[PDB]
Amino acid sequence: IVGGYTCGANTVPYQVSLNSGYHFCGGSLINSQWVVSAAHCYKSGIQVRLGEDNINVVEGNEQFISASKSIVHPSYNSNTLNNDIMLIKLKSAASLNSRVASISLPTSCASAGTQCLISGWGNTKSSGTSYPDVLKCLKAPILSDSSCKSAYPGQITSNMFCAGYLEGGKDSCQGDSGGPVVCSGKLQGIVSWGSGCAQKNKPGVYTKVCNYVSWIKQTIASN
Ligand SMILES: NC(=[NH2+])c1ccc2nc(C(O)(O)c3nc4ccc(C(N)=[NH2+])cc4[nH]3)[nH]c2c1
Ligand SMILES: [Ca+2]
Ligand SMILES: [Mg+2]
Ligand SMILES: [Zn+2]
Ligand SMILES: [Zn+2]
Ligand SMILES: [Zn+2]
Repeated sequence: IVGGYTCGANTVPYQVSLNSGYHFCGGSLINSQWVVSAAHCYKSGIQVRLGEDNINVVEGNEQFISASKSIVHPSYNSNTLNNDIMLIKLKSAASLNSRVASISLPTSCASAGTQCLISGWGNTKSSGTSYPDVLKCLKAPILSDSSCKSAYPGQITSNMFCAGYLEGGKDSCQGDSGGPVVCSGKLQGIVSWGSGCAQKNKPGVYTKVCNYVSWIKQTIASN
């Protein structure tokens, strides 16, 4: 997250860190047994870590659980990143508490203008590499589809939305990938892609979760 702030330990209790020997992507807990992340974060051998704040120190509120299965969206296109969402089932159900909680899926989509909270342990430098150990947060509004499409002509589909600042300076970045974009209490987006990070007129692009609620509900009930 570039231009964000330190969230504070466990202030984003539905945030997960996907680890395959090191943190490589974020995710969101939707119920005690399932996590939603991005399909471009797909790997074999994933351990999900809940209750994290400093991912390099065992501070006492973590739960490390292995995934039993991953389901990448059936229509995910790795070239365009369209339908960039994946579901991960945990081997054991997580114990939910104040520090580990699930986020709700949306009943409708959110309007341009709505402020959201984006978080993750991704890169914090636009030009450079600096990876934080504690969770970083960023509040950004959803941008109109028109400014999103002008920034990325022919690359935006109806399953994506941009959020951010056109002036640059604040954005999610690699490492934040798969993470949550929560607006008004609902998980509205998944950190998906962008052109570098925090560049002027290059906002972040997020998977539009409201278009996948029936697929998610059906998939988890049948697995
Ligand atoms: N080595 C790894 N463990 C790793 C993990 C995730 C990655 N994801 C990318 C990316 O290159 O695919 C990537 N994910 C992005 C998310 C947001 C923005 C943005 N808002 N500017 C840009 C991004 N670039 N490379 C990655 C490398
Ligand atoms: Ca920790
Ligand atoms: Mg994240
Ligand atoms: Zn990138
Ligand atoms: Zn990359
Ligand atoms: Zn990524």
